[PDB]
Amino acid sequence: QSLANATAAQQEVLEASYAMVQHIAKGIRILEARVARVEA
Amino acid sequence: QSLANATAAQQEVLEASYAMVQHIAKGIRILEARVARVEA
Amino acid sequence: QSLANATAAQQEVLEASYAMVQHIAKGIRILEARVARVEA
Amino acid sequence: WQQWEEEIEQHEGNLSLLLREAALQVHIAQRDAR
Amino acid sequence: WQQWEEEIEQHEGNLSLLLREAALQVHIAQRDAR
Amino acid sequence: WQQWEEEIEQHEGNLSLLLREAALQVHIAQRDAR
Repeated sequence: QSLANATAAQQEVLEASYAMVQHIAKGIRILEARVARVEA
Repeated sequence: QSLANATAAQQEVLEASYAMVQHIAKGIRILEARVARVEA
Repeated sequence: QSLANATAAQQEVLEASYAMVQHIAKGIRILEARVARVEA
Repeated sequence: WQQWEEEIEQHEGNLSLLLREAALQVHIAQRDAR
Repeated sequence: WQQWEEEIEQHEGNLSLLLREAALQVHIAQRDAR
Repeated sequence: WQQWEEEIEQHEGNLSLLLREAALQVHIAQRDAR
């Protein structure tokens, strides 16, 4: 039981880390568009 | 058995998340080079 | 015992991945400030 | 950049699939332990 | 960008909280297995 | 930026090492459960 609980807790970390990484990717994309404008 | 299976499944997520994070780092590096050119 | 060991090993990966993601966020922020200067 | 974009989309698709499978397996283990 | 910043700070806060809870649960399981 | 680069390389090296050790431990647990 306690190891299953720990594994489930880690699963919540995996889901949240993925959501944060997606947000980070979004930030890079927002910034790349700004860089393309300055290059233009 | 089922908890070992779940742990192995999480291991695949860890390997893939690392590969995605590396790709994200690569993107930041590609963009920094472009920013350095515009600064120049 | 061995599954608890594996789970603990995965916990170290989760802690380190988070620290790396934070570093990546820091890099995007450093670069955004540089982009804002070029835009100015 | 287009290649970087195509590649990040592939990483995301595959990671989402692996996360879903892990979540399912975690549920099965939780149910077995209960 | 300000919105992106506010959002990344929320992600970080919540992820730090979840990491701490997972670490605690991992410790409990390790102690039980010993 | 150079410092940021040096630091990301250190994070990557250490994360790769931890991933390999976790994978090994996961294999051992899988074999024990079989």
